[PDB]
This record gives sequence, C-alpha cells and structure tokens, in this order.
Amino acid sequence: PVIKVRENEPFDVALRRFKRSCEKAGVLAEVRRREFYEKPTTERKRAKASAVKRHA
Amino acid sequence: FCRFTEEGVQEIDYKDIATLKNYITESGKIVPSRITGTRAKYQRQLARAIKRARYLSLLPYTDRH
Amino acid sequence: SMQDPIADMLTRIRNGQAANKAAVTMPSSKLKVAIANVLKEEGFIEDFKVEGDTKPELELTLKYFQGKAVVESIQRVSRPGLRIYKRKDELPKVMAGLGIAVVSTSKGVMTDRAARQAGLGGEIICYVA
RNA sequence: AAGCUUGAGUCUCGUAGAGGGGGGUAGAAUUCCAGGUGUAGCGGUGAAAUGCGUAGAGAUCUGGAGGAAUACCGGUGGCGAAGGCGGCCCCCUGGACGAAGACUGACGCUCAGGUGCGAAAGCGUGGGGAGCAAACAGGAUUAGAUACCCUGGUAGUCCACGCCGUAAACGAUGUCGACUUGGAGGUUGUGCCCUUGAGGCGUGGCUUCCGGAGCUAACGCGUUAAGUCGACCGCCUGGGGAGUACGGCCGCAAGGUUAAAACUCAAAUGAAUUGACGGGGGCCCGCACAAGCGGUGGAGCAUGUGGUUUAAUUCGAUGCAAC
Ligand SMILES: [Mg+2]
Ligand SMILES: [Mg+2]
Ligand SMILES: [Mg+2]
Ligand SMILES: [Mg+2]
Ligand SMILES: [Mg+2]
Ligand SMILES: [Mg+2]
Ligand SMILES: [Mg+2]
Ligand SMILES: [Mg+2]
Ligand SMILES: [Mg+2]
Ligand SMILES: [Mg+2]
Ligand SMILES: [Mg+2]
Repeated sequence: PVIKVRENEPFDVALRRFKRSCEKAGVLAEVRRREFYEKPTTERKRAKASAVKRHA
Repeated sequence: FCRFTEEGVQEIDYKDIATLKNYITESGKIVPSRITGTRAKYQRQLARAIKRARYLSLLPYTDRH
Repeated sequence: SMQDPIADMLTRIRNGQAANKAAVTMPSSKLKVAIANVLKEEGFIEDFKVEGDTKPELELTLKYFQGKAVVESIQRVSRPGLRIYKRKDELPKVMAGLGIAVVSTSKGVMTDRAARQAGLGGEIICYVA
C-alpha cells in the first residue's frame, strides 16, 4: 500500500488513510497465516469451521 | 450486482483495461465475487484476464514493483 | 438393475399407503395387471387402470378407511434372490385367514385360499395384510 | 422362436471444469553468490542463552544465480472411480453433464478369484537441491527433558523411470437399480412465453445445510437415507492374546497380505443421562488478589501438641473444620 501525502492534508489523516489501506489489503493477516506453516488438512478444517460459524 | 450478466457478453477480454482495474485494488490484489456480486464462471474469467494482463505487464502483480 | 418389477410395485404401493397418496403410477406388465385385479377382487384397492402403448403405465387407486391405510403390511416371500415354491397343503394362511398371500397358481395367478379351494400349488409371490 | 423402448448405449450442438499426462514459460518471496552505502549490535523467547556480528552482520540499494511452491482469485467453489488435483499458456487426451432430436434393441447389475489405479512416508539407480525438515548437534527448559521452545542442520521433501501397496484411503455409510410429505439455498446448464429491463414461466441435471414421514440404542440420517424394497457381493460373531504367531503368496528391503491356537478375563464396548472434574468457555461473588494496616515466623516468656523420655508422663481431638 504505497501512500502519498496530498497538499492541504494533515499527517494524522494521512496515517489513518494508510491504516485503512492496510486493513483493506489484509497484509498483517496474511503474514500471520504465513508466520508458521499450515498443513493443508488443518487449513481445510479451519475453513469448514468458519463455514459452520457463518450459518446462524 | 453482476455487471457482466447485465451486459450479456460471451467472453471477458484482457484488452479492456478500464473494466479490469475496477475489479482489483490499488496494491495489485483481486477483489472477491462475494463483495462485487459476480457469477462464478464470470469471476473465474475475470481472474484469468487479470493474470494474462499481469503476464503481459498491463496491470501489475504488485504496486511497489 | 431393474430386477424385480412386482417387488417394486409392492414397494410403491406401500409408499403410497404411508404418504396417503390417492393414485400411484408405475410401469405395467400382464402378470402385474393380473395381480392388481386380484388385489381389487380381495377389496384392498378402489380401482386399477393400465394406460400406454409403447410405455404401459399402471395406475392404482388406494383406500384409506376410517383415517388409516387398508394395506397395512405387504411383503414378498418369493424373491429373485430366493424363490419359494409351496405345495397344495403346504400353502400358508396369512394372519389366521384375516390377511392373504399372492400365489402364482398354474390355473391363473390368485389368492392362497383360492388355490387351496382349487387343489393346486405353486410359487408364493407376496404376503398381503 | 420371434419382437418392443423406458433400462443400457452410440450419433448432432454445446457446457464448465485444480480431470489427467507432456512440453514450455510469469511473478513474488526465501536462500546464496558479487558489489555499493552504512555502524553496533542482529537474531530469538514467556524470559533468556546457543547462534550470527567490528573480518562490517543484521540493515539495507543494485546486479545476478538458482531450487521449489504458486499469495490475491478462492467460495460446505469445481472435477475426478477413488488416491487426489489450484500461476499461466500450448500439445495429446480421458471423462462427466446437458439440450433438442436420430438410431441400436437388454447390449443390463454385481463380482469370487483376476487385473489396473492407489495420499504419505519409505525403497531403488540416476538427477536436482531454495526453503522446510526427521535424524543429528548445541542452547535452553527442566528433578531429569532422548521432548514441547530457540539456533542450527543430513536423509527426505523436487523431477526421471521403477518397486512398495499401506492411511482415521473416513460420508467411519459396499456397488447398482427402484420408490417416499419438504424448505432454504447455492452450483451448473438449458427451453418457452411479448426478455416490453437485470429479469418471468416453470422446469431438468449437480452439490450444502435445516428438517417432516419414517427410522434407529439414541445421537442422529434424512429424495445424495442410516426410510420404504430389490439385486448382488464383501465382512462380523465378547475383549485380550492378535490383525499378532507359524506357514504360504507378494516384496530389493521395510514389510504387506491371508490368518490362528493355547492361555486369560467377565466383561468389551455404543449412545445417551445425572454428576463431579477440566492447567475449557462464559458469566458473578468473598479482605480471594491488588492497594494498604499490623502480625507470626527470628527472641524471651505463657500455653497446647507432637516427638523422645518416665515406674506413670489419663484419655480424646489430627489439613482447613486438631494443636
Ligand atoms: Mg429392432
Ligand atoms: Mg512419495
Ligand atoms: Mg529417493
Ligand atoms: Mg527444530
Ligand atoms: Mg537437545
Ligand atoms: Mg486397511
Ligand atoms: Mg482422505
Ligand atoms: Mg473402513
Ligand atoms: Mg439433518
Ligand atoms: Mg502381520
Ligand atoms: Mg518465635
């Protein structure tokens, strides 16, 4: 998320925008996922669990 | 809401840059069918087109490189 | 495979009885038709009718007397896996007479009682109550 | 002996697909090699140390070299007999599914033996080797730590042609064929009606959840049944001994497969229920902690116990809730 600062715009606002962009990307989450190797089976199980949760 | 269905097209081409850029984010990452409201085959086609563009370096893999 | 037609028909009938169906449609045969006729004679069903030239379809109208199914239990004893043949005196009496058995009798397919009356045995198709 | 189409097939247009096999190639990222800038630490954890780094590491920019896997799309998405299969593109090719129709006329089903496919790991020669990572080493941790944790690190993971032939190969539901109130959907098509607009009519195939009848030991399954029938097989007959021995057959080997007996036990389980318990989750509460105020424990003294002792040290009280 390459972010540039506009004229007539505060630093805090820019920071907030950057944060939003990051959130949109889901980079941190991806990193977390990749931090340790996941077995395919485990991933599948997780997905299934998520699907189950979705149903309410 | 699916635009492709509304249009009534056979194939989504990698030629049209303006349509493809609407379906990816700024960083160079594809937007899901669940958010956009697209049909699945159409979504797949779109993805393929995006990939082709990336290969040809029409739309980037990553925005920082 | 479509191995036993008679058994299939019986199953369909049972299903109809369970789910309270007014009319049950099924692929038809001459022996099947005869069986249906026999059943009608016995008093289990309203009316049967076969319709179809290339693909014959037997339609069976079922009775539900006093809010309950008339054909309570309907099961084959003779089977494609194991055929049961019975002698004249060896013929069963299903539920002490109050209930019947479909028998392939050599002088026309009929009831076990009827066969006994005649003096003839054969293959005991189904047990009907 | 003679025939039929609905079963089962083949032909016309299509339909999508991580269906395979073979060949190319793309990106990021890691590693390493080389160089440039740069300086005091880097890396790691719960905290540390081993490690790496005053030789200039990490950091970081450029140039590469490679090996592997394909982020995002990606979804109880799809396809396959299953095992499985996801970057992209081509070649070869299997199958499925459908729509109108045309034709063959039972060509059907299952399958003992038999044959083929069969994740992983392993095995075999030859490659290839970036990461990861058994083993292995060091550090920790620890009462000990052959572990969990860190730093490293060989085989292996990757291909080539073979062997192996096992997995909780699991929908723990054989395979096929038939029938029985439903819904929410999703997925994949397709044909009409003025598509009068994404849409409408219905109406066929495919998969997911809830659930009626029913069923079951219940849990639950539930038009994809574990329901109502039929076929056909396969397998079970208390647990352990033991899916082991011995023998055969297969295997390069590992082992696999078939498959006991003696002896032994009165249970072995399965579901569910009340409990209790959890170093599970949620709630709340107590001077429970925190925040505080003084103690005891150290000393002497009083007292009570125990222990030893005495001729006898009456007896009882023993976590709190005996002292
Ligand atoms: Mg003919
Ligand atoms: Mg392997
Ligand atoms: Mg090898
Ligand atoms: Mg390790
Ligand atoms: Mg060690
Ligand atoms: Mg096995
Ligand atoms: Mg599996
Ligand atoms: Mg099994
Ligand atoms: Mg259910
Ligand atoms: Mg063995
Ligand atoms: Mg004291």
